[PDB]
Amino acid sequence: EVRLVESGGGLVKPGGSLRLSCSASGFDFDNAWMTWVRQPPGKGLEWVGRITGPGEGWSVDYAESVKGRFTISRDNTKNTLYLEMNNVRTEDTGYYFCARTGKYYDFWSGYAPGEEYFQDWGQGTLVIVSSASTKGPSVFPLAPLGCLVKDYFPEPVTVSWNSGALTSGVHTFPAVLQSSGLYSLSSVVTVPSSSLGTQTYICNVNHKPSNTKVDKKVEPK
Amino acid sequence: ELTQDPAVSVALKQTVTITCRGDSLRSHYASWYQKKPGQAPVLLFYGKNNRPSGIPDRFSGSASGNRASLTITGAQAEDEADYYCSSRDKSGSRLSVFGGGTKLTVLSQPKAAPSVTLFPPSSEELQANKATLVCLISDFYPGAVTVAWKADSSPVKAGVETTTPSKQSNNKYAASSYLSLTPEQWKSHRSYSCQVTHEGSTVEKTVAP
Repeated sequence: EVRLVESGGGLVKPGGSLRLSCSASGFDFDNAWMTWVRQPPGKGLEWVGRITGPGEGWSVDYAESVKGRFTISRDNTKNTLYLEMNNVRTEDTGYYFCARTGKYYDFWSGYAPGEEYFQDWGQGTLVIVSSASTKGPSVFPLAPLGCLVKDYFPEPVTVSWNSGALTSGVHTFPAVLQSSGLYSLSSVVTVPSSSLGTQTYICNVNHKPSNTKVDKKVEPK
Repeated sequence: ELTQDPAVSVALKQTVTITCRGDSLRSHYASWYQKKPGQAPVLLFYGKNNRPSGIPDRFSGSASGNRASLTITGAQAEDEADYYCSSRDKSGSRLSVFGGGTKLTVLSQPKAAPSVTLFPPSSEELQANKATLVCLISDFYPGAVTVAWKADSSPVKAGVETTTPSKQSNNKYAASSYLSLTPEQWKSHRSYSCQVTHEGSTVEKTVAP
């Protein structure tokens, strides 16, 4: 019944600007504390910032890594929370989550410092800060067998063998993201050793973002 | 500021404790979150003995000194995930921080050694003044491998890109490692080898011009 939905993510070049939004329903959003959290792919969660409610004057706190570049604001009339990202860097890449933030404190006893906990989350929106340009793969045969799909941006590519006839023993490995910012992947099929001469094995590579379609025949050296 | 062990493994239905340590924990409570790929984090526990409704009873937390601990009593396969502690970054501060995170592996399959296939540079690639060796690793469990590249039994410390393991359909894991080389280096050495170490056992494949 509590719903949070982030949007606005996408591809942005370093130094660009971006506005994320998080819409909310099912709870008293107007008075709720709201927190932004991000996660770089493969890395840990990082607290971005939080906007308070009326009791704290709608004040905002930021992580030092984003202070002076990010601004968090809210539009209570629209039940929408915003994260404005300016002068973004590659380190800002990641999934961005908005979280309804609870407060664990006892006003009347004062026995402990108040704790903020994140009880409801949206599904997240992906932001990629990359200077990489659209790039078609170089397709190289891997002789006895498979295909090497090298140096492409962005994801995805599609690989099929013998125009979809060969689906048995085909293992298309997940792509690797290199330090260059470009992807590479390999697709390999296990075939009978005797059938090498009899059957011609061709792999079909499609990279729609670059309008690249390559059919590479794989055969022994 | 908040430090946890990066990796721990538990057997099915066994007990595992994931611990968070930091100076702030001497005076502040910690909250605990479960994070799986492609899914939002989930609050598991916070404060002094608070578990949100809908969180199974096998999750419980504790705290003493400068540490906070999340205990899973009877881990299930669905409990395999990253777990993060969260607290104030320091006393007198309005900022929160997450711990480094702990990847909990729940051993849900028999141990399986990886199958390794190593491919030499293509003739077409070499004619383009480029050379890459492809080391394909599949059918291993659990999903953690260390890949080492050797140039005639000498370790190569450049031009290596390796994927994190990803689950296959048969619940084993696959990974790949790529070594980038100029054509000169590929012919300057007699052989090149991919060394895959899994659960203390090393699997080596070798190619040559």
